[PDB]
Amino acid sequence: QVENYDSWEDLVSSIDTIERKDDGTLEIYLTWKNGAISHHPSTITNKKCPQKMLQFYESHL
Amino acid sequence: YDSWEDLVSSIDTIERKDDGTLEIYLTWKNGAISHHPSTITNKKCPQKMLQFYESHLTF
Repeated sequence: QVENYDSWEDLVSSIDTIERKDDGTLEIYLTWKNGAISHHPSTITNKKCPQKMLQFYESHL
Repeated sequence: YDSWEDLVSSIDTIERKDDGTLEIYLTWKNGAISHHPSTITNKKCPQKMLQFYESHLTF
């Protein structure tokens, strides 16, 4: 049933920077369409807005 | 539409064509190998693509 889990594609404005943490995880810093800014684990952003993440990686190759 | 997520084993390499497009080389769970434009793999198997980019991160 669930695959409509990618609900952040239309809420995010852009992916800004990425950083690696001590536990070896990646932290994603992004900006929302309302102007707000925040950071989240890549294991979350990959599932909520995968196409936004892919565009970021290609312009950074 | 990602009907390839469960059929693809891994993404192996990528090449930036002359016209600027990206060509993706991959391996299927049945052992075969093939290449396809990134516009196809991005929508058919996005999670496999993201795994490749994360392992290809040197900052």
